[PDB]
Amino acid sequence: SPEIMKNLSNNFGKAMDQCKDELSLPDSVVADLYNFWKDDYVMTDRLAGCAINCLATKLDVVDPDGNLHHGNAKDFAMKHGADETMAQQLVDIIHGCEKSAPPNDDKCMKTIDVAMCFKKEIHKLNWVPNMDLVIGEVLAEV
Repeated sequence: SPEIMKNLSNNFGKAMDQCKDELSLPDSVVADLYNFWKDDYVMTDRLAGCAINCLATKLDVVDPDGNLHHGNAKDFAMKHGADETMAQQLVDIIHGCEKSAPPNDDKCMKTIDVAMCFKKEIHKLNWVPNMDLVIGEVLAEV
């Protein structure tokens, strides 16, 4: 859905060069990252996955002393972009797929194993009919 497809970092766009430096994104990644064509490929590079939550996270979102900013990052997402129900659909995959993920050490790539594990899950659900959010805004003048 376009809801969560509206990326916070894309909306912000406050500092491109400083997000570029912060992750030390190689030219190959940040370039492919800017691919505006909706190819819909598999997220293979950690620097891409990380850059998705780079703008609004490097702005301000640290729960603890600097590192391990888990709470505020999820709290920030629930207050801006995804409602609590969507974040709660993600957290479940995050915890289970990351826990069941192979011990291949790449801090940002693990987050990809869970991310793709989520669209895998939603794809297994596949057939889900919507109730249609029909809202009749009755504006009665005079």
